[PDB]
Amino acid sequence: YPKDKFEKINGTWYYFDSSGYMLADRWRKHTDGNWYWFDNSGEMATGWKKIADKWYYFNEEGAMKTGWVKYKDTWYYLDAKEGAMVSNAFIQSADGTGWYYLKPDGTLADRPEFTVEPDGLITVK
Amino acid sequence: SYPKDKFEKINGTWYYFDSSGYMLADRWRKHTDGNWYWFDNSGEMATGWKKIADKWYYFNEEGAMKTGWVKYKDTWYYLDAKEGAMVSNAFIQSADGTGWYYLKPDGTLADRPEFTVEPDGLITVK
Ligand SMILES: C[C@@H]1COc2c(N3CCN(C)CC3)c(F)cc3c(=O)c(C(=O)O)cn1c23
Repeated sequence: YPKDKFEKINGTWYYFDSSGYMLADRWRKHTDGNWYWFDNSGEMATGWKKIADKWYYFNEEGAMKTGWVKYKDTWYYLDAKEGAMVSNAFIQSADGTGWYYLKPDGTLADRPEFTVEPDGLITVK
Repeated sequence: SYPKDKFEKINGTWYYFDSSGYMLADRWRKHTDGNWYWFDNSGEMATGWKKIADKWYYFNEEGAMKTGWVKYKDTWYYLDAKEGAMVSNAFIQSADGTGWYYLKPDGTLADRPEFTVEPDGLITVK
């Protein structure tokens, strides 16, 4: 029935490339510049979804988010470029004044603690 | 016979002429030795530290660009693993994932990096 467009079936959204085949386990750069993903059943991704070992975050419209994003009073940072969540890493502040540290589980360290070894190796908790 | 396919040492500095005899100038070159080289506007081969297109690089006495950690004048620096460009004002992971190393804006390693943490969690490194 559908073709080359988002299609809502039984309360769920799917996408049918310009040939009548619904995308399953497939990313797609929509005509709106946003990125969408469809799981094995063709369903449009919504919310935090893990795809190929990398975590992503889609809003309620199914559009992938990038950059800082708040999720239940806690921040995360999805690669401004690729969208994949960053973890155990330092992200430079917007005004290049400093850095924010993302714990190994994606969450922002509101209060990161450092300890410097004699050679300068920085360990964070 | 004009020079072709070789590094030519002309009274003083080093140069390189490709197979058609062109003198490489203001451009890189990946030699048959797996090394990258760079030449002046005058085609002189690069030695030591060179700033090329707003990025720093380090070549050995022989012109070969270096990558990774290099100690220069008793202080450590970190050249990109592939790119080779000198990293600065950034944190590099140690080879064993244990922690990190901070490279100052001037490229040098930080012995005693000083930390400051804002209320929201913003980190400042002196
Ligand atoms: C595709 C590549 C790879 O290598 C290059 C380089 N560099 C090669 C050396 N590395 C360390 C930095 C990139 C460059 F600076 C400019 C050009 C460049 O200008 C060019 C071109 O065709 O015009 C082609 N090449 C170029």
